[PDB]
Amino acid sequence: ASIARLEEKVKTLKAQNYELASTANMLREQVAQLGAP
Amino acid sequence: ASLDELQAEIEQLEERNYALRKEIEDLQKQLEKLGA
Repeated sequence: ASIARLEEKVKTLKAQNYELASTANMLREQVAQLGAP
Repeated sequence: ASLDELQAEIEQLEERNYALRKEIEDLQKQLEKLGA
């Protein structure tokens, strides 16, 4: 049950990191472009 | 492939989770400044 709990935590962190990285990448593109117009 | 490996992968993931949150926050400050 511990193994299953850790595997679910891995999956959850990956999904949330995916959302965060998508946001970070959207903002990087906005910042990079606004800053070099 | 083991409890220890899962815990080490979790540690890595949470460090990445932190880094993305911090960078996002820093990008948001830069973005608001880019509105002069």
